[PDB]
Amino acid sequence: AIIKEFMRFKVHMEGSVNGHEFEIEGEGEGRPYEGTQTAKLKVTKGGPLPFAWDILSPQFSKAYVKHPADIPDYLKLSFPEGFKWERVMNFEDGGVVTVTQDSSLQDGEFIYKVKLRGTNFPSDGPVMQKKTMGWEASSERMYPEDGALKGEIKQRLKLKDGGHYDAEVKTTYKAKKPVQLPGAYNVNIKLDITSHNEDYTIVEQYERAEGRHS
Amino acid sequence: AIIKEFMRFKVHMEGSVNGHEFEIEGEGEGRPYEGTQTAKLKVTKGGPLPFAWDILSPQFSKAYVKHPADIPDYLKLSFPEGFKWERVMNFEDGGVVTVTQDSSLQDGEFIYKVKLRGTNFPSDGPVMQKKTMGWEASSERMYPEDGALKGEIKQRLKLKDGGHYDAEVKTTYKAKKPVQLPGAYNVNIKLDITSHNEDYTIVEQYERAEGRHS
Amino acid sequence: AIIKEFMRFKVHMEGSVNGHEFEIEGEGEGRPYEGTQTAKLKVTKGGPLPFAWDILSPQFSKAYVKHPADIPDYLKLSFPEGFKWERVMNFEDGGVVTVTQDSSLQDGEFIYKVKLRGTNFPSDGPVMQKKTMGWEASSERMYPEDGALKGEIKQRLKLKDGGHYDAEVKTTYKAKKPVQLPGAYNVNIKLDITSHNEDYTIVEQYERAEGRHS
Amino acid sequence: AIIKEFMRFKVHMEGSVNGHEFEIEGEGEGRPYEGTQTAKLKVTKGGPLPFAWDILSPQFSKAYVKHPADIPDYLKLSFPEGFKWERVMNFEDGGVVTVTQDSSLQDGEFIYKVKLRGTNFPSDGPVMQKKTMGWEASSERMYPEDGALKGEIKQRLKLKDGGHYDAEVKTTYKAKKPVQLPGAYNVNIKLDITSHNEDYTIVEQYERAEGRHS
Amino acid sequence: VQLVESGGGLVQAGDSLRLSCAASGRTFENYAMGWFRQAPGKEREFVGAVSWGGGRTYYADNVKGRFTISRDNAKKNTVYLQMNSLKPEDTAVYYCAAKSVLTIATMRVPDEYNYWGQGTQVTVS
Amino acid sequence: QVQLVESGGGLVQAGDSLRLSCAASGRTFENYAMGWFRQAPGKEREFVGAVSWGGGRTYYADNVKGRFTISRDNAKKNTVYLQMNSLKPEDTAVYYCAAKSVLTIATMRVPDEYNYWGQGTQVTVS
Amino acid sequence: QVQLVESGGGLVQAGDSLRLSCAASGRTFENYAMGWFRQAPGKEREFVGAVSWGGGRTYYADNVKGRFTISRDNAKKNTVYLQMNSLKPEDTAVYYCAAKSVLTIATMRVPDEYNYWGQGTQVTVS
Amino acid sequence: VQLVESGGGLVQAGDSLRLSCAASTFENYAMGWFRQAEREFVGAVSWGGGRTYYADNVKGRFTISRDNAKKNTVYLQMNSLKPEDTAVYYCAAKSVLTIATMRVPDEYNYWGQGTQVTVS
Repeated sequence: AIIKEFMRFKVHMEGSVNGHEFEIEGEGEGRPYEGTQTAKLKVTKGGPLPFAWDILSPQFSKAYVKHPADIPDYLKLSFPEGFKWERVMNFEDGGVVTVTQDSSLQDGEFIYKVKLRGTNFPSDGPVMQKKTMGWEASSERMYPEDGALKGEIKQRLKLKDGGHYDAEVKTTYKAKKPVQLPGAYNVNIKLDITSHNEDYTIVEQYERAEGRHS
Repeated sequence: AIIKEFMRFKVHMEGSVNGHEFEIEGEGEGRPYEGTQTAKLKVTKGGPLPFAWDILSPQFSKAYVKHPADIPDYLKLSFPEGFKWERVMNFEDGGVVTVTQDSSLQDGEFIYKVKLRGTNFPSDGPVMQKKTMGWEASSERMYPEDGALKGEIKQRLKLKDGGHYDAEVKTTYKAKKPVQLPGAYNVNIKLDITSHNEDYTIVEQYERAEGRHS
Repeated sequence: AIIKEFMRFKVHMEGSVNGHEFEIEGEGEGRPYEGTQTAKLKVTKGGPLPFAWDILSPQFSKAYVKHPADIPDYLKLSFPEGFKWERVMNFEDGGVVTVTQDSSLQDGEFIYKVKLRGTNFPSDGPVMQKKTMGWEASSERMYPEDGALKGEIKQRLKLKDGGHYDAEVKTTYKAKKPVQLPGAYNVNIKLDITSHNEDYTIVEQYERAEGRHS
Repeated sequence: AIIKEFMRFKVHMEGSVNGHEFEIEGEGEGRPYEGTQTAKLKVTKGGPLPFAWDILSPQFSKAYVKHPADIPDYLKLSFPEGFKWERVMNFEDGGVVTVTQDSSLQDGEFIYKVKLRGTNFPSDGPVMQKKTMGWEASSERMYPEDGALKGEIKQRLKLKDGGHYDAEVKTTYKAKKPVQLPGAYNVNIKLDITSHNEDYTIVEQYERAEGRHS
Repeated sequence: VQLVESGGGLVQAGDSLRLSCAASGRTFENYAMGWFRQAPGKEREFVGAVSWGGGRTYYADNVKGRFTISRDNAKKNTVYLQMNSLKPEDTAVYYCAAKSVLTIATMRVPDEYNYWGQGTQVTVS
Repeated sequence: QVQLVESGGGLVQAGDSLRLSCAASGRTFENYAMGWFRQAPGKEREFVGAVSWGGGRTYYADNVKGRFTISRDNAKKNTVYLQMNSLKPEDTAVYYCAAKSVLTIATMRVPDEYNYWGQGTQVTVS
Repeated sequence: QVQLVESGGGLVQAGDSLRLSCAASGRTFENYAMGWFRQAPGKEREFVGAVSWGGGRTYYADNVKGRFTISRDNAKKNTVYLQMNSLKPEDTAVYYCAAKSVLTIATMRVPDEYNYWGQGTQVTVS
Repeated sequence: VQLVESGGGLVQAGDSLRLSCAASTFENYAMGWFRQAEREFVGAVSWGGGRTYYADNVKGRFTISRDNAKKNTVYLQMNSLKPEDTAVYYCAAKSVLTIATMRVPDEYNYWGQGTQVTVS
């Protein structure tokens, strides 16, 4: 009964984007085996953010991914010890975001500690000018390699005028204790901003993710 | 002797975009064997246009395409009779542009007659909101089929916000008299808006195009 | 108000190159704050020219230079009265071009008067033999000195066999009335011959220039 | 006074034949207007060469060619700046040798820099097995084309057994500074190995060449 | 252009299935492809379509969220109909059709397509 | 500049022979290497054979060896012939002759590396 | 693990075209970024170009911009091409393709940062 | 602008001596060399370095070149020195080099103090 059908989490993010440092604190809950989750994030320091919230939204949880019975949920079995992941997002216009994360279980709830660095975003770009409006539904290709789980995503941000803005994302997931690596498979992800106040200092997110074979 | 190394052309476009009718008259010149051309276009009726000029710019000339010796120039060989072409441009948000064109040779200079229809463009989309800023360099993959020359282009419009706005273009080129068809090859195209007045009633364009094998 | 975002200009040049007199009249237009401009030049006397057009192309306009906010646009602020410039261009093989120019504003459009003198070009050189095809992209180093604006350019012409033909250019820009001078900065210039007829009696040019800090 | 009646030269070759790298340094002298020259070549790296020296001998000097009065000596006139030449030698059994060379005048003596690549010589062929013994007298058909001087030779290598090993040679000679090109004419060439040590790491060469009208 | 379909069969409610539409021939053109299903007695009904370049996909209302059409990035003129959360109402003969370009007025009309596959049977118990 | 002129094509029956010619003209002093290509009504230009600028080397595609022969004219500059024997219906194509300065392994079979081309002539074998 | 095998080189003339291929194989599921390098006989591996692992970003050395083009093969995994147009004798070198997980500004031009290398192929422009 | 020369002294015939002219403005200046036993023209180099000029009596032996890093600093490399070379050597600067001014000392504005070169 380590990973229950209902689980809350707390997340803390320390970040810097084009030199603007900030902290975010959040609380969330979801049903990990149904692949659904919600959270409410608050910019606790350095607000209001002068950049698009959308570059931060995917850094706030792959334990909440619905799996079929024949795919080993590598990240669920890593608990109670947990796992870490490291991510690089490369944007089409030169913007770069690097993320490291620690995931542990304390008092029956997940604790997420996130560190993010974003650089080289053009001053007139959609990220810095806050011209994005959400991620298109994406597909993460997950595969084992070098004793770790890895994921590749080609993600597209919708823009307010009606265009798109592309990023290439690679993530490495590693359990603290060695657990069974799964075969290669895909993860369909839909990430929605369900609500936000005017200056995006309080944001609510909802995510549905499910794994399937190639 | 028919197609000299320097050739002028005149172009007239009658068109409608989302119910707004207009006429454009223009004169141009270029070097057909070097693949370069310029034109000055003037909106003579229905100005100022309430939509992005960039959907009209690729409709004002493939006789100005540099070819290697091993690629027969289908469209050059079609003169003095000339050729016609028909094109449908499908944008990623449902916008549609259909074009029919007649190309003839009169008094040692090309005469272009264009009819354009643009429909299904969203009222808040980048086209009706005039938020585009030029075409990325493109590559038209052309091939023979059914006595005609066809071309497929995946084209990308740049947006002022910094995103991209994609179009799929299919064109059929038909010589008025049977002339020899070439094999399949690619045409690299770079189209520049070199100048324009405040409301885009006087627009200058410059295009460089060259053929190469896939 | 004075310098609109779209501006036309007329240019007249009287010149002598290796003892061959000629005259050129031109009409142009461009967007002075975006740093882009085009022009159509016509040889009205002394045609066809027995030398390379490329030595004349950079004499037909630095009001059309895109500037950042922190760089005072010395040449733009000089209008409506305008400014003059004088230029020495020394080619590697002994050829020398001297240019004097007067820039003024009449009836909402720029008026350019150019006096050019070229000498000492060798008979078998690429200029006299018309063996050049265009300037490579250049960088003009701008700086104030003695109450005027000065510029230094290391320019390289492309030779018919893929070689290169170097020139060193110094220019002094002087506002007719005292106007704030800027600091030191660079101007990236790209000058293209977009079209020309057989004997270069009708020539079209297109230039993009933008300022940046050292 | 530039090309004197007696002229020395130094030559360096960097070569590779069938993957075997080597370097050769040489010193020579001759009488350029009489069409005679000698040289002593020394293999300074990669010796002894496992292939026949004869494929290298014609790469070590067409300034030493006797010319009648009515044949403009394109290569002699190119100095002190000099000239470059590029060559492809196609042998009858698929062997290929390509050579690039830079010729210049420094301190009153010619400087030759040679880069050679030989490939596709059969391992049991005469070149790889050292079964050749000298070139037969050849006639180079010279002619101008595309602003340069070109030469064609059908060369024959004598075989130790008794047969002949044929090759087709094409060379392009280009002066660094444009000089007067000649008409079409022939150059008779006799190239002799005057001496050599056992492994051909030290080789003496003599060549006599004279131009004649077709 | 000859369209060959495959991947049909008998499944249960909630199961998944993937249909393939593999073309073959000397054609140079990339074709827009549409999927139609036909229950016995009824006529061909629109399921979905994909533009010739793959930038646009359209879906019937009764399959939105469960069916997914994609082109094969490796094989020319080869599309897949990925069927998730199948229901007995999805039982039909499924056809893939090809045409030059999709328009709003012709993409849901079977008679507007030039080339067709032989069809494959999908039965959801 | 050189101008290649082809001739000798037409309709034949299977098993018959045919001789194509590639006549060149121009101010040129150069002896050019020459290659032959053929293009089916719905395909690209395929390498048939090539002869070196001096005549010393000739290369043939596998599907024409023994049946097709290429030779230079020793009396007329840059004039080559393609002798096609034992013709088969698969040989139906429009045939091109092309010229270039020198033949290399990596260029002789690639149409884009040839700078001069003939008008082409149709060869139909029933 | 990746094994990179290059092909498509050889001898061409100035102004010609040449497409190099870098075919990969192995047990890996990863899509790798790919970099092209070239090396003169007595020089160091110089950066030619690079394409991101997803193909969305391509980078070019300045001395090859406008002429060279890298592209990924959408059909075959981790195989990329280097299309070289309007070649010059300067471009003569042994060309290498190399793979790495991700491209960064500070690493993509340094050959020592790539883990997997091809055997190299020779491109000679005369 | 202030021109500071250096590198003179006594040398034997056939030795080698390098003279340096260091400037202490945003402008790149053309620089020429003179010598006085009236000041006679030795050589000059354009402001960008693309052109160099030499008097006939020093062609082949003397070489002028601009330093790549340090602005407005040129060198006069002297080889195969002769007794006819002994003089006070001056460097000078001007905006641009012209055929009519580069060999005339009056047309130069800034000058160096001048170093002595004695060929014994």
